[PDB]
Amino acid sequence: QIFVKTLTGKTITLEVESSDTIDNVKSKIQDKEGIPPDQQRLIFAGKQ
Amino acid sequence: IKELAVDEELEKEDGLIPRQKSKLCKHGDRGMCEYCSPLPPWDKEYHEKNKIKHISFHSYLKKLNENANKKENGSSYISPLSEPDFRINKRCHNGHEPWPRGICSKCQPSAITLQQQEFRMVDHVEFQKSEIINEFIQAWRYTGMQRFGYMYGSYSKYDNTPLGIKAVVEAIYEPPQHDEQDGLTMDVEQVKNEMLQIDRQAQEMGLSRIGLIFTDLSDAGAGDGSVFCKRHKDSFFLSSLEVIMAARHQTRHPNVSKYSEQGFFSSKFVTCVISGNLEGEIDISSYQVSTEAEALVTADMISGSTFPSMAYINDTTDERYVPEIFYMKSNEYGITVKENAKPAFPVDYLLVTLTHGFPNTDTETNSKFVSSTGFPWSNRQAMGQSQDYQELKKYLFNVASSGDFNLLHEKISNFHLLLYINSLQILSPDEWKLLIESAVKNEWEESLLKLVSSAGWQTLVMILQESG
Ligand SMILES: [Zn+2]
Ligand SMILES: [Zn+2]
Repeated sequence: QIFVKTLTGKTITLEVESSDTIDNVKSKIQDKEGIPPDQQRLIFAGKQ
Repeated sequence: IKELAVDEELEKEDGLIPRQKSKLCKHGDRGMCEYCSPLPPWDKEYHEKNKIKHISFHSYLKKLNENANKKENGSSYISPLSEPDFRINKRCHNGHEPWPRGICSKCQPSAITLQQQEFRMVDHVEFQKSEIINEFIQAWRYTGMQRFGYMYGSYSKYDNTPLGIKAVVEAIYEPPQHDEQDGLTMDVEQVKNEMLQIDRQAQEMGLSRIGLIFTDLSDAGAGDGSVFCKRHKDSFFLSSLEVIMAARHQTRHPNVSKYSEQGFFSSKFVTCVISGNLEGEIDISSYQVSTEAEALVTADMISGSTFPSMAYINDTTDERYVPEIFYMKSNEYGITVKENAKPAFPVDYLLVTLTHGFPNTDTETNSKFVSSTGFPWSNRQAMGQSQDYQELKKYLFNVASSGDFNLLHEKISNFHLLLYINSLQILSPDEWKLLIESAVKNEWEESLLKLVSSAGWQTLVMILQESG
């Protein structure tokens, strides 16, 4: 004719937010992004 | 305080991105729930969808205005857009009043995480003519050594990047330097004394020194191949010695901003380099430096290393306290967290990229400086194009001793020709200011006849005819 009562407790979280390895950024630089319409980029030649 | 005319126009426009109705929308036609709401211009998810790698700083100014100004009272107008400082406050607001005896955590510079900048000041550098920079590479084709220059230009809006400013250049000035096959190094005192008088004539012509260029070619065999490929993914993007020259040039030219507490922030300066592509050509590329970490530590702690990708970090001598620099890299087995307890940290991380390009030849708004681009430049003493008044009989001559005004005014709009005339200061400064304004602006026909009727232009063609 009796009872059992017990509560609980929690811990939410911690974070660091660590990212961006160096090998991904070196591949991130050597690319293209697009050029409007007529914004050619050119070639050039010389030094015969 | 007053900012630039281009900077105030980007602030007034919101730059919102509209969206259309979708299947996922459950609301009515006269509304928007979340899927057809107006998109903010600072969301990086829309940026990398169209392969834009940065968030267009005027929109980054808007994403910090939402954090500064809120719906609550506030009553502050803080606008926290300032340069983050790594120097040590001496007063320190505590009991450790000298730094020789005492330092706590509220004045100690924190460990640099090396996070990349997500916003760039200049979003897209553009040029005026392919014949302008063709003379710059032609300087290398005659003496075989590297060159140097400074780019004068202006700014305007850019509609491709959402809330972005594009960089326009008009002419390139070369300072007197000592060339060398490996690299180059000139005196900063004679350049600064020479650049002071060029800034005088740039004010009336509407020009500003906002860029610089330096060449790096290393020709392979002068036959089928154009140049070697020095800068690639495995090699360095920018050498650490040229990071120092790029950092001092941005600190000398600040950008005025009302949102900053000091009055100046987010310098708009471009650094372009001629290096060549991977396969076969001499295609150029440009990157500018980062403001968040690199722009302030260059006053005290940047030291040169033997590696072009990295730069050495020196030691503290009683005032120059530096924090530890960390970055992530892969080990021999896996990918690990920050390892750097070692000097010679890389400097390619602290560079943000730009998109260079040349406009179409069929149409433009204006070009404003295409006269010949074949006049001998002012400080090209290594090349043979450094002539005296013998060139003025060959270049313009008031063509065939009786020139038509449609063929005479087209030659007078050159940048280096007008900068060579006023150095002799034959004309009055009032008549010279209307001379350069006639050559650079439209409806010039009524004012060109005013120049030929003046006695100063008559004395210029008379003193040229008797001389060789
Ligand atoms: Zn909706
Ligand atoms: Zn302190």
